[PDB]
This record gives sequence, structure tokens and C-alpha cells, in this order.
Amino acid sequence: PSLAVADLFNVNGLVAVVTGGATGIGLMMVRALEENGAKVYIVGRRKEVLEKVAKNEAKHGNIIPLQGDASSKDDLERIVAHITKETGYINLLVANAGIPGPAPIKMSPSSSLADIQKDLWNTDPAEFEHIFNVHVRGAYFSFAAFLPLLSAGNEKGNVPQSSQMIITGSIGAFGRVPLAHYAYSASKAGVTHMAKQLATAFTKYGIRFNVIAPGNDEDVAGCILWLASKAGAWVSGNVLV
Amino acid sequence: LAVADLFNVNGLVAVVTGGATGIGLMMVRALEENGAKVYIVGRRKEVLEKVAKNEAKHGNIIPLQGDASSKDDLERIVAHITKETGYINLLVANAGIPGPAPIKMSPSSSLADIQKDLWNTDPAEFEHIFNVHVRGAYFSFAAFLPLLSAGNEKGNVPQSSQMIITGSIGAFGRVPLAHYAYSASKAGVTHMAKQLATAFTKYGIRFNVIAPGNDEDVAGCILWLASKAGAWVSGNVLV
Amino acid sequence: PSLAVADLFNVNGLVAVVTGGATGIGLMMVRALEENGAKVYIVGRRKEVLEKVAKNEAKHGNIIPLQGDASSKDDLERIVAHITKETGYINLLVANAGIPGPAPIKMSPSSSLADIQKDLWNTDPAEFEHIFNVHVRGAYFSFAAFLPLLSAGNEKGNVPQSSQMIITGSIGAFGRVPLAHYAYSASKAGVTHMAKQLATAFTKYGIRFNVIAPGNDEDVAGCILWLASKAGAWVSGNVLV
Amino acid sequence: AVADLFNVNGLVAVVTGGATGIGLMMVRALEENGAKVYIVGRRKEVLEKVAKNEAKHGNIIPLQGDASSKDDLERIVAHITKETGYINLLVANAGIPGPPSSSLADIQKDLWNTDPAEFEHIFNVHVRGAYFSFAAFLPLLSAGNEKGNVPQSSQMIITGSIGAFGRVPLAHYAYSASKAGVTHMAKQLATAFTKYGIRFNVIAPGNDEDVAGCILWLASKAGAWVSGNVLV
Amino acid sequence: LAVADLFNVNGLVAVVTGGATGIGLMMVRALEENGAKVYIVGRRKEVLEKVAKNEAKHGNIIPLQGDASSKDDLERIVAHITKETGYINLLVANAGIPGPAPIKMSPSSSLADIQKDLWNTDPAEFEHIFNVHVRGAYFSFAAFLPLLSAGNEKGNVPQSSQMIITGSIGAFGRVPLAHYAYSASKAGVTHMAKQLATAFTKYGIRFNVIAPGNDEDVAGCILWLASKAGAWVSGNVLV
Amino acid sequence: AVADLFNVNGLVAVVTGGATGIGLMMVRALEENGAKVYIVGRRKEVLEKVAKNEAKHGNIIPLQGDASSKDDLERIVAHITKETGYINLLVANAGIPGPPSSSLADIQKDLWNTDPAEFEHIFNVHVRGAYFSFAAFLPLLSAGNEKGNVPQSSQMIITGSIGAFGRVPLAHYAYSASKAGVTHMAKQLATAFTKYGIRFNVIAPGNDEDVAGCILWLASKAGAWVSGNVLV
Repeated sequence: PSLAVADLFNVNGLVAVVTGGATGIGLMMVRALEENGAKVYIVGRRKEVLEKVAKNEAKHGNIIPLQGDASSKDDLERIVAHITKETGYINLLVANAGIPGPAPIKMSPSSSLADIQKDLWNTDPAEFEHIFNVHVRGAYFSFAAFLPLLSAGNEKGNVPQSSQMIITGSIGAFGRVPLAHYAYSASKAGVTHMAKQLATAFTKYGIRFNVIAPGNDEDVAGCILWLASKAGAWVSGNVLV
Repeated sequence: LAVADLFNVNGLVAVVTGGATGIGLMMVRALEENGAKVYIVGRRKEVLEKVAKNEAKHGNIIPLQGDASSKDDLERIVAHITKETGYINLLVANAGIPGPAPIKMSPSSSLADIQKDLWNTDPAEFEHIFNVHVRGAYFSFAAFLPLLSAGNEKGNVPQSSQMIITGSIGAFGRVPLAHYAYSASKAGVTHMAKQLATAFTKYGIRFNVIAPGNDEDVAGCILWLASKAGAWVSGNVLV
Repeated sequence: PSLAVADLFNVNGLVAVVTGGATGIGLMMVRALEENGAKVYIVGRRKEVLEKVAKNEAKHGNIIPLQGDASSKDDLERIVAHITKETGYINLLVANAGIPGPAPIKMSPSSSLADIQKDLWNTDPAEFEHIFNVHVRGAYFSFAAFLPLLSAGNEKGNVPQSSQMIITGSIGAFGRVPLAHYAYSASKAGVTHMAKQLATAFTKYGIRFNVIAPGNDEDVAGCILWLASKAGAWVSGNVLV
Repeated sequence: AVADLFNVNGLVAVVTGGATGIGLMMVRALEENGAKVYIVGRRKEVLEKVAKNEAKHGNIIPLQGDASSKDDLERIVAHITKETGYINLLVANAGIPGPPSSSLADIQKDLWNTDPAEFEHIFNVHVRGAYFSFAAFLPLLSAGNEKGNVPQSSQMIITGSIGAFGRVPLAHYAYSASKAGVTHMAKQLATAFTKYGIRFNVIAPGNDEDVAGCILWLASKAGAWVSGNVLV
Repeated sequence: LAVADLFNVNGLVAVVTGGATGIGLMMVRALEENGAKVYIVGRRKEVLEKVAKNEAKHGNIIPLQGDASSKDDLERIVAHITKETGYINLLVANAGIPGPAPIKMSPSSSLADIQKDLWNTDPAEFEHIFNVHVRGAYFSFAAFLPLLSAGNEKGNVPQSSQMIITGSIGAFGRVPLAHYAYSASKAGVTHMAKQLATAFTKYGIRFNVIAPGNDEDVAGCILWLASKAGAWVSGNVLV
Repeated sequence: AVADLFNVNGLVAVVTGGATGIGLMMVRALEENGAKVYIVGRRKEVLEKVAKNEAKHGNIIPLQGDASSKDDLERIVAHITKETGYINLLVANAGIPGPPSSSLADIQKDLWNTDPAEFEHIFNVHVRGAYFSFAAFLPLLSAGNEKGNVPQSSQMIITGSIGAFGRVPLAHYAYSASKAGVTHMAKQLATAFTKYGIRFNVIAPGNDEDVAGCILWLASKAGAWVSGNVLV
């Protein structure tokens, strides 16, 4: 049944790789992807949370933890070495540029005007532009790692759609400081700059690049399921708010 | 949270203008197959009944003869749906179906024919393609404006009532200057859509645009847009 | 005293001409201008409201009514004929393009969804673009009328500042229909399009052109007093929101 | 090799305003260096006067006709197709119809009688003219590709003038009305018709050599891979 | 509603960084003459006291030595005002007074001198002019952030507390590439201003920009901006 | 008059990359038609090899030097000022340093070792080069106005190349890194230094005649009132 939803937005037997694992949106996407039948490899530097995700939110048992710092270079060689031997191909890459980036936690409070003052006092404004570089840097090297596996997913033909790299990001603790939009757009500008350039140079291969920018769990499920599935095989270069 | 529950259009009372032709057709099919009462409007009942009795997979396609350009015919079709069902949740207006000439007479495949088409089309008809789309999206929403809010009050679906606006370029699609007519139509629906989105989204009605390419793409969009997936989709325009 | 406020934002003995008279903002500006000592001619097609303004809000008695339809062409020749003989020169022109434009009143209500429906039903969408043309058309011909008087205010030297044409507009009853911003930007686009072109061609003479776009009575007083006075003699081409 | 690079020898051009001005300044630079320039203007006395006066090699061919009426347009190419059967360059001056600043009083009445819709009308004519000018010469221009007398592709250089609106203080309004006019239509023709091997270019509105520089750089093989560009 | 009541700065506790020099000077004068307690900050007390004892018309100009680049000196001056007055309503930070070199040594009026200036200025100093302005506006607001809200709580003026940001291009003003340095400074203050305006206007603090030309113009702006006239002026940038 | 309009006779040019490429394609079109072209490159063996091989009239003068080091820059003009004392054209190739696509695996390691800050670095060098290239020749270029050997004003045409980054699949990144680089500095120089009688122009990054068309149209008197423009 061609346009029955169960066949259109089908991700059954899709081999995805999600950086950050739990993350924020990543979990919201990892849930929506495995639940509908997809091999979701989740990467993170804290294995206990990877293990929590793989066996508390997994509805069919396909979330596969893999410890590794995306920032860490050789750890990326390790993880590509692992998946190439276990599965040999991936179809989706959901890189969270800057999961190894901004501090995901702020010990100081943020409510009283004084708490806000010291938070600004210890935030050097160059850290906002650093958020940019972190996201630009990560998407570049994260895409670089899975480049063979990503096209390998084109040659194995387990899905009608093309291989895809969906890019996301987070601002970490900057979501709780009043100067959050500064960090948000600093992060958004990062992934879009790298994505547009990767799309121009590598969409000519079997990899389309897409962006989801940072709320309900159904908004992201809709997107990730429409984007990676057969329903969204002819969508490349877009940025979804 | 599985696809069958998220991208469900079950019990959606939609109204797709244009007469289930082209993008319109690909949308009524994808909506009815997955369970929606789709009223289809057009000025030629002969073609309206064919789709209902040829492409409907569950038999929930209800034809309705009417000129969208005619205001009184628009008043009638709203009058019909208000008593038969009393509420609509989706409106897929194809701005400019009562617009550009759908079928082209003269040959379009020769340097002379290309010249012949260029001489006999006044360039203001490109500006007219724009103007028609502004008129259609505006007046189609006005017709179903109460009916659409009834779709929030009957609460048969969690999503907000929605007006998806699209258009066609008619016979201009096989003239070498199609992009001109295309963007003329694209600009029409978007300009009016942002004016309606700004003015009426505060009334619980989302506005969205699908632009004038497999039936798999249109099904994806129309189903992602109208379902609970994509309940927080307002102001977007889809290429 | 050069930078004492009473001398900086001084409009004392300034000869202004305000189209619409009461208007909405026009009154708010006519009050701020005469109160601080300026000959304010007010123009409108309904003399009773011109007479009400001139002798209820006038604090020094300088609001001078003058009946006339700005849309009406020969009425403009009449009013320039009158002021050239009475005073012979003007320094400020506050034209409200489209005071002879959109309907300033809507008999139908606007609350119930049905009232909104019929209001849209009887509003042809071409009336929004007509709001544009009305404002573009009016500023052109309104400026045209006072062109001699405006430079006459440069030769008489009653103020250190240059002669000025401040342009405004209103959407009339469209302020009460839900599709108001459509009319607002339709009106704003009108005055700015004509203003930019008049500024390019005629700022090379002694007339700078400025725009105030459509709340408290002090916001407008601040603007009109800062703009037309000596404090704002080197401001041309700006658009004040 | 300036003489070989910028060769316009044997170029079949057609300029719709080669007597009005600029057209003239450019028909001269084109014929002098060896291009058969057909000249269009609605007052023929001046077109032939321009010829046998400004032809430095004697290759300037006048023909009476105004660009606004299309009945004149089939007339012109029907003749032009019979002499040569093919054109390579078209320098259309969209808006051939086109349209005492002393004392402010004269200026007041000067604009007092200029309806501002005439500026928007300056726009509309220019959009229509390039469209109908291209529509007229569409076969002949590609025929110039089949005769293969030049290495470059067929070209339509689009321009316009504001005429008497050049004198009113509100000239920039008319200039931009024309500037926006010719470019808007040019972008629609370039996307839709460059895929038929025809480049479109625009020169926007005064020296005898700056314009000559342009017309010769674009019409020569030097300007063979320049399409969609605009030039002041 | 007369000018003397609208454009009043009476009882305004302002703080103007840079040291009452240039636009800063023209602003402290226009503010004190019309009645405002203006604290002036700079790193050279000798020039700070001159303006206080030469250009003050009512004697309400209070000098304060301090490096705006030095954070601890910024902590001191805030500590001083918090006990002496306890509240500020206006902050006129001149971002990059502790920035570009104010005075130029070498001759600037010769093709050789122009070349000499071009060879000895690394082009990253233009990017540095930008970066300094981002740092100054950011950290100056951070210093007085509590103090500024006190100016809303003491209620000595109806307007909201305000941070007006400006800057200087230093010695680059008489180098032929001044516009480069000018816009480098202009971009600095505006980029940071919109980030502060977005983040902190919800705390009752307006942000505005005056860009780096008679003393009559600056008096007009600074007085229109800070007074009750212009109480609803936020997000603007003034050329 | 093609031969007189596009006259480059007796033009004192200086191209900083007239051996690398494009520079060569343009030094040729300039010297051949009579312009004394000084050529810069950091490997002199190839610069003199280009001369006495590509000089069609024998007017190509090499000089060893890399544009990045300014110590080389005073060296070059100190010599160039002594031979002639004045320059009219400067075609600077900002970024003279500049910088096996088979199989995806080679490509993975190819980018794996390219730090993305090197693309931003491609930008920075080009901004610095035009600045320091102009700073070097600033006196000599205006001296070319005082010698009055040409009717046109002195000109600095700015270009750059991405070198080996032209081969990585992410070349457009490097191209735009260079394209944005040269134009950003060019706009700052044009506003600040055109008031000193020096026009600035940019050609952005391959035929022997399309580039020749440009370099000759701009360097001639034809391109005398073209300043601030950019050309593909």
C-alpha cells in the first residue's frame, strides 16, 4: 500500500547512528526511530546513560549503546570500526554537533539578579562565538567518520530513500542563562554553515544533508520520521525549526 | 507513538478545492486512504464524480459542484457542509483553479509555436496569475472561516484547524516561460498566506503552503502536515 | 543657552501645516506643536472638528482651521492661496497621506466570527493595495502644493532648522478588522516609497523629508518635537516607528 | 589580440533606438568595426539621416517603425528576415515612446500635471517591450546560431530610456522605474530562454567610449560567456 | 507637556563611561545642564576633574577613576555608586574607550605617511576594534546590571532604566581607512546591543545605540532618548 | 575603434602570480598588446621560464618574491621603482602560498587531515594580501597618474586562488573563503582610496579569452569609469 502511512513513513530496518544518545531531542528521535523498527546506535561519553536509554525506552530492543567522545578523534575511528564489522553500513546519521561542546549543566543558580550578574561575569562573550566553532567543527568531523558507512547504506539498498545526515545541536547550560538566544543562534549558525557546504560538495554523492534546530515529543517524532523515512526521500538542504 | 497513530487523519473532515486534480488529487487520495471525509469542490461534476468512484479506497469522497470564483456557489457549498457535517478541520484551497487556463490549445513544441504563444499572451497575465491566487486564498478562507473553527469545537481531532494553500499555473506549465508563471503563483499564495497567518492564527487556525514531485512526496507532506504529527506547523511553505 | 531643552527643542514661531487636523496622531502632534508656540494650520473636510480642535486643545490660541479635502485638487490651490496671503511661508508640513483615504469608520461590528466573515466578504483584497496607492498619491500631491511655501520658510529664516515634510498615515476602519497589519504595512509601504523618492529629488533643496509611522500621547510629542525643532535639524530620510 | 579578440566583423545586429541616443553611440561602435546594424525609429527622416552621415563603412540600414505597436514589429522582421534571414545581436530599447525646470513655480505645475501612475507606467512599458521585442526576433536570433557566421551565441542586450522624465527633478523615480522594468523581464527571459542558446544582458542608463567599451566587449567573442549580467 | 517638562532629565543618576570626551562629553554636558547627577568614569583622573570643574554648569559631575577594561576597577566604581547613591537609571557606555589607541603618533598627511600607517597596522586590528566593542558593552552592562534596576525601584524617574551604547574608533579617525574602523566599531555595539536588548529588556532595561555632528545633534538625541520623551525607545540605533 | 579603444600600449602593469595561472593568461593578453608586465612568483626559475617563452614582444620582466612576506614586498617595488618609478596597473593574486580524489576512503583521510579552520584561514590570507599588496604599491600606483602615460586612472585588480583546495570535494568552501576574502578588503580600499584617484576591481575564479576579455576591457581606457565592480 503505497500511500498508507504505515508504508510511507516506514523506517523499518533502518540503520541510524545518533550522537549524544539521550541528549534532549536525540532521545525524542531515538524513541521515534526504533519504536517503528530501526537499528539505532547511540553514542555518548557516559555509558550508564547510554545503557539506560537502550533498555528503558527501547520498545523493540534495537537501541545499541556505543561509548565514545565525538570530540575525541580516535574514538570516532573506533566506533566506525565497530559498526563496519557488526553491520557494515548505516543509512541515517543524526549528528548533534556540540554534544561534546557547551557545558550541559550550570552549578550556579540563575534567578536572583546577582546570580545573573555573576553568570554573565564568568561568561566571556567569546564563548558564544566558540559555540559556533564547536558546532561547525563537529558536523565536519562527525560526517567525515561515517562517510563510507553512509554510502554503504546506499549500496545495500535496505531502504528506497537516500542516505541522510541530519544535524542538530544544543547550547547546554546556556539554555538557562538570560542570554540564551545568543547561544541558540550561535549554535544554529554553526550547523547551517557547515551543512550548506557539506550539502553543496557531497549531495552529489548518495548523502543528502538536513538540519533540525532546537516543546512536545511529537513535534520531533513527526520531523525525524517524515525526514528519514521514504516519505522524505526528496528533501535535501532544508532547515526545520 | 508509532506511525499509524501519529500520522493518522482518521475522522478528519477536509475540503480540497480544485476538484481532486494534480496535487489536489494526490492529496485527497493520501487523506481518504488513511481515513478522512474529504469534500472535493470543482465546477465540473463529471470529473468530480469520477475520482469519487474511481480513486476513493474507502468511499468517503463527497463531490460538490461549485465555482470557487463564484461567491454564491461558495456560500452554497459551505451551507451544504454546515448542515451535513457541521464542521471542517482542514481546508486545502488550490488558489487559482478558477484561475489560469488549465488546457492549452495551440501547439507548444516549435520555435514558431513558442513565438505564437509569446505573441498571444499579454504579459499582464503573469501578474494576473498572482492576483488570482491572492483572491482565491483570501475568499476561500473567508467562506470556511466559521466552518473551520467548528472543527476545533467538535474536537474530533487534537490538531488545530488548518488552511493549506496551494495553486496551479494552468496551461503555462508547458510554455517555456513556466518559471515566471510558477513564481507568479508561488508569490500569490505566500503573500496572502502570511497575511492570513498573521491575522487569524490567533483564532486557532494554522495556515501553511504547498507549492505547485512524486505522489509519494505529496502524500508525505499532506499527511505530515494535517496529522497530529505536525500540529505545531504554522507559517511554513513547502517546496 | 544652547543645550538647555527649552532652547534645543524650540518650535517657537514655527509655521506648520497638518493635514487631517484631529486625525489620531495629528492632534497629538498639533497639541505638542502649538503648546510650545507654533502657528499650526490644520486642514480637514469637516470644519466643525477643525473648529473643535482650534478652541478646546489650543493652549496659546494658534491652531488655525482651514477646510479642504487634500484629495480635492483645487481645494489645495485654495489653501496654498490662503496661507501665502496670510503668512506667506511655512516651515513644517505634516501630511497625513490617506486622511482622504480609507474609511475612518466601520458601521458593521467585528467581534463575532460571523461579523468578521462578512467584513472580509465585503473587503475586496485589492482595497489593501489601494491603501498603498492612496498614501503614495497623497504625499506626492500634498508635497506638491506646499513646495513654494516650504522653501519660503527657508528664505524667511524664522528657524535655524531646514524646512521639513513629515509624512504619516492611517488605515481608518482597517484598524478594527483582524486583517489590520495588512492595511498597516500597505499604508507604511505607501508613504515610504513616495518619501524616499521625494527625499532623493528634493532634499537637494531646502526641504528634508521624514516619516512617522503609526499608545501614549508623549511618544508622538517627543518625536514631532525632536524632529521639527532645532534639536532635529540634521535628520533626513529616517522612518520613526 | 585586440583586433581579433574584439572582432565584430560580419555581425548582424538590430538596434531599436540607434538614432534616439546611446543606441546611436553603440550602433556607431558596432558598424564602424564591421557589423551590419539595422536601425529602428518611428521618424524615418532621422534614421536615414543618421545613416549616410554616421556610417564610417556605409553599413547602417534604417527602417521606420515604433516598437510599441506589434503590427510594426512583424513588419520590421519580415523585411529584415528577407534581406539576411538571420540576426545575431538585438539591442532593444524598451520604451521607444519614452516619456523649463527654471523657478520653483514652473516646477510646481510641472509635477502638478504629472500623475504618479505615469512612473509606474514607465515600468510597465519596459517590461512589455523586452517581452514583445524578444518575441518578435526569437526565430531570427536563433537563426543567427544556425548561420554560424560568429563563434558567439545570439544575444539580446536590453536597455530603455526615460525620455522627458530625465528633466523633471523626480528623474531617479523614472530611472528606477525603467531600470527595474527592463531587468525584471530580462531575468524571466534569461532563465526561460538561455536554455535555447540565447544570452540576455542589460546596460542601464553617457560617454561615447564607456558605452562603446560595453557594447563591443559583450557583442564580441570576448563577451561570449557573459549572460545574466547588468552594466551601468 | 511643554518641552521643559517632557525632555527633563531632572534627578537622573547617569553614568557615562569614556571620561566625558567627544560624544561622551557632549552627552554629560547636555545631561547635567538640564539637571542630572552624572558619574563620569575614565582612567585619567586629571582629565576627569577638568570637565567636572570646567564644563559642569550646576556642579553635579562626579569623576571616578577606573579602567573599564579592568573588571576589578569596574567592581569598585559600582561599589562606590551603590553606597553613595544606591541607584542608577542611565548608563552611557562608550564601548572601546579602553580600546583603540586614542592618539596617533606618526604623521598621517602624506602618501608615505599613509603607506607608513598601512604597513604598521595589522589588519586584524580592524577585527579587534569590533571585538573590543563587543567586550565593553557586554561587561559594562554586567557591572551596572543590579544598579540599573535599582533605578527602577527608587522610582526617581518614570522612564525605564536604560543602557545607551556608543563607541570610538580612536586614532583610526584620521587614517584614510576610517570608515573601515567606523563600521568595525558600529558593528560591535549593535551586535552586542541586540543580544542584550533581546535578553534583558524583559527585565525593564532598554538598550539603545548612538553611533560614533554638532553638539546640538548629540544633545538632542541624548536628551530625547533619556527623558520621559522617548520612554518607549528600545532597540533603536542612531546615526 | 577596437585597436585604439582597447589600447594598452605603454601600460606599466605588475601581476603577482603571472606564472601560477590566470595571471599568466592575463599577463600574456597585456604584454602581447603592448604593456610592460612585471611578473612575481616565489620560484624564479619558472618566472623567467615564462618570460623568453610567452613574451610575444619580449616585454615580460620576472622578479623572485612571495607576496606573503612584506620584506620581499619592499624588495620588489624598490627594484620596480628604480626601473620605471611609476606603475599604472596592479593585478594582485592575494594568497600566493594558496593552499588523489579516487575512492571514498582516500577522500575520508583527505578531509580527516584538513582542519576546517584552514578554510577560514584561506579567507584571512586574502584579506591581508590585498591590504599589504596595495600598501606596498600605493605610491607607485599614483605615480602612474603623475607620469600621465595613459588616460585611465591607476587600478588595482584583485584576485586569489585556492590552490590544492581546488581538488578536495569541499572546494566551493575554499572558493567562497577566497571570494569573500578578496571582495571584503576590496570594498574597504575602494571607499577609502578611490578618493585618491585609484579604482579597485575584482575578478573571481578558465578560458584563455574570457579572462583576456576582462583584463583588456578593464585595463584599457574602455574600462576607465568602472570601479567597485566584480567579475566572474
